[PDB]
Amino acid sequence: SQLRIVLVGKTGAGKSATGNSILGRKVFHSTKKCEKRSSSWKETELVVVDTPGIFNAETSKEIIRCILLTSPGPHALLLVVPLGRYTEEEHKATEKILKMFGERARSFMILIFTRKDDLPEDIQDLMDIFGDRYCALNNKATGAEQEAQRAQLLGLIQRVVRENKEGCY
Amino acid sequence: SQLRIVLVGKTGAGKSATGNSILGRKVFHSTKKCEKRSSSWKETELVVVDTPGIFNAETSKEIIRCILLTSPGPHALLLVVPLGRYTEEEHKATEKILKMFGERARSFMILIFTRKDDLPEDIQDLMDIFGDRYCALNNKATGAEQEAQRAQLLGLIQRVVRENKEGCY
Ligand SMILES: Nc1nc2c(ncn2[C@@H]2O[C@H](COP(=O)(O)OP(=O)(O)O)[C@@H](O)[C@H]2O)c(=O)[nH]1
Ligand SMILES: Nc1nc2c(ncn2[C@@H]2O[C@H](COP(=O)(O)OP(=O)(O)O)[C@@H](O)[C@H]2O)c(=O)[nH]1
Ligand SMILES: [Mg+2]
Ligand SMILES: [Mg+2]
Repeated sequence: SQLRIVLVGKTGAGKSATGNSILGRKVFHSTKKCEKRSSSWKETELVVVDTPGIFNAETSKEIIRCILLTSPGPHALLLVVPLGRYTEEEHKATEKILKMFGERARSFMILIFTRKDDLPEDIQDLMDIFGDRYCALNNKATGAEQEAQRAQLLGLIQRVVRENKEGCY
Repeated sequence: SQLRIVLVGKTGAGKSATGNSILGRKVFHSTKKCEKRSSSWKETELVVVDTPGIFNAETSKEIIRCILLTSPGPHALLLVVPLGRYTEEEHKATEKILKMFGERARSFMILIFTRKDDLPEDIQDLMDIFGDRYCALNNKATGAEQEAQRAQLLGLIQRVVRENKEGCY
C-alpha cells in the first residue's frame, strides 16, 4: 500500500536531502515549488512531497497545489530541523508551522533532525512535544550507514502511522 | 473511530441540508465560512465539514482554513447536486471541482443528489463517473423515512471508505 509523507521546515533545514534519504535516491535538489516523487520499498509505495520556502497570494496558490498532491491527505508530516544551526529565524518557522497545524496534527507529525554528523531551550521545547516521535539523520551517510538509517527512519514513520488513532477509519 | 466528511457543491445544491441529514440534527444553516460539526453514530464519531461558495485572495485563505479543519485529510468528499435544478451554472461548478481534485480524488468522492422529493446529458456524464458511488436524498424527510435514508447514506460512505485502496496505509 501507499505511504504519503510531506516535508516541512525552513529553507536550509535539509528537507530535500531528507527526502532523498527516504526515497533512497538523489531526486530532490538539495526547491522553488512543491515536488512529489515516489519509490518502491518492500511492498510499500513511498510517496514523498518536498516543500519550498512556504514557512502571500502566490504562496497560497502554491500551498493549495501542494495539498492537492497528497490527496486525500498525508499519513505523516515531517518537521525537519538542522542540528547546530537552530538559532533565531529557524525557531520562528517552527512556531508558525505548529500554530498553523495546531494540536490535532500532532498525532501525525514527526520531528526529523538533520546534520547528525556535525555532532538548549529551543531544542528542549521541541522535544517536549516530539519526545516519542523523532529521528536524527546524517543525510551524507553512504553504504551500510545510509541503509541502516533509512530502515530506522521508515520504521518510525510506519510506527507513528499505525499508532495514529485519528488516522484511518 | 472518526469519520471525516467534506461537502462540496454550488451554493443552493443542498450542502448544509445534507450535512444536517448526515449528523441527524439541524446544526448547519440551510454559509459564509466553513463550519465543522460532529455527531456520535453507533461507535463512530461523524465529523462533517460544510463549505461556503468556494466553487480570490480571501477565498484562498478560507480554502486553506477549510482544509486544516479535517487534518490530515477527509475520508470522503461529497459532491452535492440538486436534482431538477442542474442546468448551466450548476455544471460549471462541477467541472471545476473535478478538474481541481483530478483523477486521484475519484476514489474518495461520492455523488449526493438532493431534492429527491421533487421527483439529461449533464446528469449522465456525472453518472459515468460516480455510477457505483451515489445517493439521492430528500433532506426534508422526517421520521422513519429520514432515519432509513440516513442509514443508507452512512452505509454508502463507509463502503466507499473501506474500499478506498489508496485511503489508509
Ligand atoms: N552535513 C550534513 N549536511 C546536510 C544534511 N542534510 C542536509 N545537508 C545540507 O544542508 C544544505 C541544505 O540542504 P537542503 O536539502 O537543500 O535543505 P532544504 O532547503 O530544507 O531543502 C545542503 O548543503 C545539504 O547538502 C546532513 O544530515 N548533514
Ligand atoms: N425540497 C427539498 N429541498 C431541499 C433539499 N435539500 C436542500 N433543500 C433546500 O434547498 C435550498 C438550499 O439548501 P442549502 O442546504 O442551504 O444549500 P447549500 O447552499 O448547498 O448549503 C434550501 O431551501 C433547502 O431547504 C431536498 O432534498 N429537498
Ligand atoms: Mg529543498
Ligand atoms: Mg450552505
